[PDB]
Amino acid sequence: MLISQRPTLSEDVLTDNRSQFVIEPLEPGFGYTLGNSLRRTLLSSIPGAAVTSIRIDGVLHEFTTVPGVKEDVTEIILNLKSLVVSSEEDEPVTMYLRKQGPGEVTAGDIVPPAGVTVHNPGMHIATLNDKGKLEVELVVERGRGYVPAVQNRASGAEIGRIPVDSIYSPVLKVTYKVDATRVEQRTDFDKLILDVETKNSISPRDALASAGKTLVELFGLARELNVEAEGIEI
Amino acid sequence: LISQRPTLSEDVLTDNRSQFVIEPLEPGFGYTLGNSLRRTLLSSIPGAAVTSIRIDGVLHEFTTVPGVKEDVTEIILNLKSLVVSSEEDEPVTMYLRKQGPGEVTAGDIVPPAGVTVHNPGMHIATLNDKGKLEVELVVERGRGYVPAVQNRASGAEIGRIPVDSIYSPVLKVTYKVDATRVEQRTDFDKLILDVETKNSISPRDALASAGKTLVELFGLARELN
Amino acid sequence: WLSAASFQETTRVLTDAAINCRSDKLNGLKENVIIGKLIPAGTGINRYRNIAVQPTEEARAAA
Amino acid sequence: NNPLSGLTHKRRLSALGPGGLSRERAGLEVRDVHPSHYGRMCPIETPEGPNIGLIGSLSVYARVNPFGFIETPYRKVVDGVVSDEIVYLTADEEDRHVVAQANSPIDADGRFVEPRVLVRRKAGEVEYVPSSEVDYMDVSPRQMVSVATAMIPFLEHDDANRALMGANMQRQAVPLVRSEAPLVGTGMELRAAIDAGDVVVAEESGVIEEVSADYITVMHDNGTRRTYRMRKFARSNHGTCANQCPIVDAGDRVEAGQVIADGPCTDDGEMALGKNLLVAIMPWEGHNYEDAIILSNRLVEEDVLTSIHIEEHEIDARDTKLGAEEITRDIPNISDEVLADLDERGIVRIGAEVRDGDILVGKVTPKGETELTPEERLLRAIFGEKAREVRDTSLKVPHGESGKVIGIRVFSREDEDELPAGVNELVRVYVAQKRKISDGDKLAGRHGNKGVIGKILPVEDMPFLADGTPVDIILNTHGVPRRMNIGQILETHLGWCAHSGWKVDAAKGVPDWAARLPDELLEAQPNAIVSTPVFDGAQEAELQGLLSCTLPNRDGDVLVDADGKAMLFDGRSGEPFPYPVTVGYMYIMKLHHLVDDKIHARSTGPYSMITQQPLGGKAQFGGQRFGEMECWAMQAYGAAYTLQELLTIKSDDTVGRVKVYEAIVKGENIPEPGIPESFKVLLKELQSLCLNVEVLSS
Amino acid sequence: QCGLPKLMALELFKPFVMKRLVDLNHAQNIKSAKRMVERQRPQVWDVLEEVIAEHPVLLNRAPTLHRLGIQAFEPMLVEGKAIQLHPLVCEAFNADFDGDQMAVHLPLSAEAQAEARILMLSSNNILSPASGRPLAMPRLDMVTGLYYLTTEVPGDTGEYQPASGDHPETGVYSSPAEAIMAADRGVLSVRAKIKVRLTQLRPPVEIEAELFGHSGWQPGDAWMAETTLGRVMFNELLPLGYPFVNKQMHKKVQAAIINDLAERYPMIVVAQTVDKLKDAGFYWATRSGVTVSMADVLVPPRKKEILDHYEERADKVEKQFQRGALNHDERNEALVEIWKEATDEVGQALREHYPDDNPIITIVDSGATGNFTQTRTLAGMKGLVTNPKGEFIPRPVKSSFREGLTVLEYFINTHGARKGLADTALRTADSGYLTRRLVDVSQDVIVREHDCQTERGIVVELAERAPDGTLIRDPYIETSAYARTLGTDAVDEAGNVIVERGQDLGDPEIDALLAAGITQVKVRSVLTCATSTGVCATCYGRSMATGKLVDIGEAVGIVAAQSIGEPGTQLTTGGLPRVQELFEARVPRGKAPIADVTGRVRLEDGERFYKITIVPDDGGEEVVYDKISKRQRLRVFKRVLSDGDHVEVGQQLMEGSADPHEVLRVQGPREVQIHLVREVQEVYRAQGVSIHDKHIEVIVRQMLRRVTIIDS
Amino acid sequence: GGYDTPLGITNPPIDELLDRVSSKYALVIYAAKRARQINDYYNQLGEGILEYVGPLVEPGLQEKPLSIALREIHADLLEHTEG
Amino acid sequence: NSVPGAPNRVSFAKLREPLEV
Ligand SMILES: [Mg+2]
Ligand SMILES: [Zn+2]
Repeated sequence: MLISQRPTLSEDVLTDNRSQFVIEPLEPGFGYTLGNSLRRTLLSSIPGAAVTSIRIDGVLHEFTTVPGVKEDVTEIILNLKSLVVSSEEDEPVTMYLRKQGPGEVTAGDIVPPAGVTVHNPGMHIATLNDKGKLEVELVVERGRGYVPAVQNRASGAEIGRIPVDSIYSPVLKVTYKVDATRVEQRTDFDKLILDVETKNSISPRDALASAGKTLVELFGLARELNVEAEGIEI
Repeated sequence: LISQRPTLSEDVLTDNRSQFVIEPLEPGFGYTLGNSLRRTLLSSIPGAAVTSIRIDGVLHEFTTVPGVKEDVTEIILNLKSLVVSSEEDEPVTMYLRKQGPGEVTAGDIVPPAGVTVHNPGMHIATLNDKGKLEVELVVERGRGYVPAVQNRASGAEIGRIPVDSIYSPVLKVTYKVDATRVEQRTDFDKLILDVETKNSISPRDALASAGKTLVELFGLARELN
Repeated sequence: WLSAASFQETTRVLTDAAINCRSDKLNGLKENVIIGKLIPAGTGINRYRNIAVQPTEEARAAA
Repeated sequence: NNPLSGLTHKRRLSALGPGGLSRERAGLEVRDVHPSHYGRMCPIETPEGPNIGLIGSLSVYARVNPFGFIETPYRKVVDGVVSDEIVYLTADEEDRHVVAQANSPIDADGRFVEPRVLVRRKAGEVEYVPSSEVDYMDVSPRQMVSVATAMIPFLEHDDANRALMGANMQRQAVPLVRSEAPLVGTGMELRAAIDAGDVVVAEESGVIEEVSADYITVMHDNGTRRTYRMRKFARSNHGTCANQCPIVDAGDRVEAGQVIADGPCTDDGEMALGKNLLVAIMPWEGHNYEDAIILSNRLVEEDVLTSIHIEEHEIDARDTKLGAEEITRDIPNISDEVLADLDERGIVRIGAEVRDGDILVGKVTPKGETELTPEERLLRAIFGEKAREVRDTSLKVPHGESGKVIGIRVFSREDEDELPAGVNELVRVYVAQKRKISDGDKLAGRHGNKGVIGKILPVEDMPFLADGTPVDIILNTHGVPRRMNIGQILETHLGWCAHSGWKVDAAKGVPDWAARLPDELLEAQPNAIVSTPVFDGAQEAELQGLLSCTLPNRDGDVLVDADGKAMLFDGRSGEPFPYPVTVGYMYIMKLHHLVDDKIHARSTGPYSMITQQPLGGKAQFGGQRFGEMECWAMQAYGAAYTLQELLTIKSDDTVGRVKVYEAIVKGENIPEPGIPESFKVLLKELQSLCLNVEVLSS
Repeated sequence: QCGLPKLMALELFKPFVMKRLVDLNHAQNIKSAKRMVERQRPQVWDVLEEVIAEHPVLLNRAPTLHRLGIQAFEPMLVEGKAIQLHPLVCEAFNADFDGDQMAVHLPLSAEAQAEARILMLSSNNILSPASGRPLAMPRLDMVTGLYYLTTEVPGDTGEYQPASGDHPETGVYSSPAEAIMAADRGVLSVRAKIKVRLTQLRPPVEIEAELFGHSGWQPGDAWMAETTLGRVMFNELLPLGYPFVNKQMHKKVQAAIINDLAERYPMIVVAQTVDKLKDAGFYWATRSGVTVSMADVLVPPRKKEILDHYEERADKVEKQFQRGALNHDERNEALVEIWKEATDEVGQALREHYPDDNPIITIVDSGATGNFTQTRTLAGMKGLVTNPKGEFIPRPVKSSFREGLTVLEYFINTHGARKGLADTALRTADSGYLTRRLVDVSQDVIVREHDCQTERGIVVELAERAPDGTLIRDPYIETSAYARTLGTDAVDEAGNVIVERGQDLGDPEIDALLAAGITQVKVRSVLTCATSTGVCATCYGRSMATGKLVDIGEAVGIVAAQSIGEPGTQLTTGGLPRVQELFEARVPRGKAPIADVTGRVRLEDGERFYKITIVPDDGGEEVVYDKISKRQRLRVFKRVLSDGDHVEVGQQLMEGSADPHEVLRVQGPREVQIHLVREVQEVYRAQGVSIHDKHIEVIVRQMLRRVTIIDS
Repeated sequence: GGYDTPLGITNPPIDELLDRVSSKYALVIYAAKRARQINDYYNQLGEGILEYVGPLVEPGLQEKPLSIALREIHADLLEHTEG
Repeated sequence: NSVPGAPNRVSFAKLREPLEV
């Protein structure tokens, strides 16, 4: 059937990587149907790379701090978690970062192997002083969604290996809200509003395109049961 | 950490009830997928229904046909439970004529070709020796629930009786999920979706229509490129 | 006396006012209400009712 | 509105009128509940407004002595053994006796198990007494209660004032199109429906010869046959349908006193004022905030809550000084489409649907001619307008309703019909509306839990059990504990149990709770009907045990767990609700407070004569009352100009009214208000009382 | 905003819409326009929205108890016949959705429209004019939802626990985005105590000072917050500059934070913040799982032991009476006292048994509805029920509603319920009459100038000292001290001036005064204003509704009258008759004589009538008081009443209620002002209603305006 | 400036209007008089233009004179003399 | 039931009343 008007998307950027999308207008009651599925798909379908485990020399069981750098280990694990990476190869890549003497440890001092990138080298990580010598080993792998830290099987081999939670999803925070603009003359349709914040690795537009693609493929896998079907058309 | 493709299967329980299995899915995706499919199945699956009727001996809903134990309003209410399938979109008329002592059901109505009445045993009214029932039903396609279109809205005569229309072959849709949630992160959701329709369309085809519906909106979403 | 008569004991108040030839200044809020002029409160005060507004000359030139 | 309302208007005790105290005279001691009321006049059923306590209802067992004194039955106990002898006792002799309690632990022989029993003594006091000293006992529970209140399940679990509200709303429920019998009730509905006179009863036993939608003929044993005519779609005094429907077959025999045809609010011969709705008692998105109610859209679709509202309109053709008004379809300066529904007689055809502003009766009156303005002469000159000597005071449907036309009655003197002197033709027109349930309409339970409809929700966006059945109605949970009507929740649990059926497993005897539970109740089929007498009701332990064994619905699934709750799926986001919420079946009734009868708006209408104030009420065109309290609030805001406009150019200043209407239509700013006409009326009034009052300008 | 029925809106705006639609040429003349209005043709609905666009319309509910009972709104057209309200203004309107109807008026001219959209906009009236406490507060559902979201559950899923030797703390989150990502899975519960890193919300003052030093700019920087995720969401709801709260939010806590917002933030932002709070409260009330059943209401096991103990006590007292040693009044008093003790013990047992997680206790504790007495009558036992004479029946209802009631048990309860239901109906009319008289007497006083430049005023105690030596806070300071103007400078031991004259005297000012240690403070009121007509702005002080100094045309008399008269339906001589007699200045029933001169007392216990003489400590004559009843007790002072105790000039020698005329004539006008204000304020506060002293001050000043001529 | 974009009737924030005028009543009469002048100009535009000048700010598509006037007040385009 | 056409209505009443309404 005909929806009597073309539902459309209107996107406005707010920051460099943050957007608001407006889908308008849908059939009555379809705002929630689209919005919740879109939110979940955005959060848990976009593939991306993330840090999984960290190993740093100088700590074996003293889980309080590490010598030289004044800030402690939980701070450093948080800075490392909030580090955006993009990996092309599925196998777990291992990165290293070392500095000597007093200084400011950023992400730019890291050396990424071929096929992997770090999308914000100018991020503060640590502060060394007093002949400080920091060496950090990193494990980066690609997945999807958000996954809690997984207990390391190589505890005996790598005692200093501490697993961390993985933010695989390039999109950080997506929220949505429905509204009922233009009800009376237009027999009570509704509009859907999305606010999407992602990492600087990818934009919100292409993330939305990928999410729409994934939902199209899923629901087409569902639909490819009776090819002749009657629905509604744009 | 599953990258294998999602897939679908069907399991028929009755002629109407059926159980569609979707697996594997992202953790937490099963509930929202089932909810979206349910909200579409229960709301926007086109069907056909009677919209207006007419009895020769009456002029409005609040009268009584002489001879039949039933009332006109309660005849309308009983006829509300008719299940039909149409193939031609335009308004189509079907006739029901009975006379003499007996009980008139939905099997006594002669439909024209290209439409089907699916519960011929359902009761409509009960007549006597003086009973005589002659009714004409006008049946249209559509979707969702549409209240009675006013008599003056169309070029309708005095005797036409507009009736509420409910084009919805879907009777009852629900779902459940089975989540593995294992330690090695090979966790997926198996979505079980059971659909029951009112004997008019296979739940397989109702799902096909719902999926074709959703595909249009999400294709509009994706084409942003 | 208008206020008092509208308040209570209207016959007594009217009789006393008529005997004493009392005069109402019509300056009270209740009597202003009852006769239908602006009450002497809020936007009914002179300093708020007689403000004059005119465009500023830069805006008028920019028009 | 219903047989309950009729039966409660009868058997009612007022305290006003000539020879008695009035509302201006009522004392609090009069309004109080005297201890002598027990079994004479109900202490719960009474109007709630200013006349609280001056109107009550006879107790269900009450009787009137030959001298006008209310007396009530009671059994007598001799030797501490209760006889079967029943004596009627007036409040005079009750003080000279010690009457025991209805629900006392009788021993199937006459003796009570405990020596000290709780009774009422002479001075209305309640105390404990050795069993061998009492001399009277209550005939039954519910002796102290009215007929309407006795239809409230779990009454003892409800607070007094909330039960009062429930009993007062029992008699305002409109008659729906189906009137399904409640799943849980009391035994009083059968007798109430029988004695209300709204249900046809077989006065002589016999077979049923033939049945139609209007008449039922019965073949009696002794050769004679009887015909009961059945009234259909007759408008009651309050504009509600009074349809009657047969419930019998063409060959079945009936006994004397059996129900033959059910009435407006009855099912199978027992009173049914509402519908059983599947209810959840969780708060939802704030649409059920502060006693609001949410419903599924299937209640609109399936006509679960819908009503027929029949309205009558009257117009009379009467003689006058200039001749006689005539009802005729010829009516001057009218179009043709609006005349299509008018027959040659001049009255709308039966069955022709009508809407606001249309003509029902074309009645034209002899006026002759008046001051013909120059413009009328110019118009009849320019186009050719004729004399049109007559005026059209035709019957038009009042503003704000529509619907079909049922029937017409026409009275005239030429047909011998007796009419008021001066009137030669009378016409009444009956219009029906099949009013569906909508927001703003008032719903209520039987426990005083009323509320308007905040929002009608699509069937997809409702909490649904794991089976997939959506809930029908949602009520807020903050309204129960504050008002102490837990009895409605007890009713919810018992309603779910009665809807699902049950079977107590008597594998090794009956469980402890079911030891005193009656037989034939250990096992109930799905959709059973149960009766809970008001005070000899279903105990909490019995209800809990019933909820334990609640045999599954279609497949093996116990949706409702041991404690009466269930797990719901949110129909909007899909995720399961974090905690189980209680669900059940509750009896919900639609009260006669429909928003269609309570919506008013006015821009400009009639005005009174002595003072030019607008009229008041929906009968006239209305106009809201801006009172002294509203004036105080306006002064408190310091807002003066809007007060001036609310008093002058909206109510009294006539030139101001006309000028403001002209200014608003033309598009210029509102003019300065003048002097209200009511003040000038007061000035002339005071002047006519020999008071030299004047206005001084300097 | 307010949702308006489209049909009724069309009828209301009829000339406007007809003119606009003839402008749009949909009709040629107004006759055609009127016809299409009557037939409601589709070309009118679309133009109706255009005409309705931001045209203020003011709603009202009868009775209009206070100024906020009628408020302006911007309307929208809705399908249906019911007016849709914002749930927040329901407290201001005293409007439930049980069936109550509402009226609507439309301002026509430019002046009326401007007044509606400025003075009476709902978003412009949050605080109550009577007491200043916010009236747009989250009510029942919203407080339930926010309490549920904010409470911290120990030992919940996803908590934070430090660890070493095998694994790290494994409970710390980098960002709220990661926190909600985890909350989507089952790993983290919303009410789980965790440590997160916050980058936007401003830290509380203590951690801010101890961590960021002087410059505490939070939105740029980051810090570790030891809190729960729900509190993070709530602080995110609040404006950006507001410090992090990190505390479970009871109704009082919400009142404090909203009052602080209105104090030091713009009106638009407080309105938007309150709207966001309502939205989240409604979203999270549904998830709190607040529900009821038989299993929810619980009964204490010790109930039968308690009832047996008190039944044995009743039996022993009954036998002691049956011996004739005591009369019926003594028996009834003993029975009532033992049954009060029984109710106390059973209520304590239920309190100590009930879990703190149950829905009923949650609702009662969160400050939304009800109270523990309501819960005790529900589950437990109802207890004593009133005589139709108001007395107490010796045998009370032993069971409660959960177990059901006996036929006679319901009867006694009906006695009490009908008594109350009639008395409230009488009370409403009585309160209406009272406020009607008050507005008429007090309508004269309106603010006329900025300053009358007087120097006399009123002494306020402001948290009197203690014998040990400390400043214990005065219980009633918001009523008496807040929102006033200093009449004289505040000094400590002739040292530094703490707060200067003509100051608003808010929270910082009172805190500075208490820090300096001074208590008695001279403040400026309407009692001493020297303005010939009305009062000056400074003497009246800060207007309680807007949080700023009163305006120069405000009719404060009507505001005071409405403020006093509005809670009149809540009162339950010691009630509404008491306040009525105080305002009407009649001889009190319990007339207690007062001394006339500072001197020594002498009491003789006469036959059923005492004899009290005051001997002045100087050459004055001795005054006597003879005709007094023996029923009344003796007033305490200093301690106790003692013969030969030297008493002051105006000491109340007998307990009861003194006469306003006598106290005036024997201690001047200031003392009678103190007495009247304190008496009315205590009568109101004994029920739980807070009303600022300035309203009663205005009405008392209007009382004392006249003078009686003694010589020609 | 910590608020978001105001919606509808409160489009010019009330406080940002309050700091431009002495009191709420003064602001009310401000806006009322300006709306009177603007409506007079609109009605009389076809004839000889009197002293009343039209809206100094650009009026919206279909905007009320009161809304236009309040926008004018917020933009600091008029001056007032107290009475 | 004492009414010929009464539908069955199972009851929780424990005691038997002596006289009918
Ligand atoms: Mg109400
Ligand atoms: Zn002063």
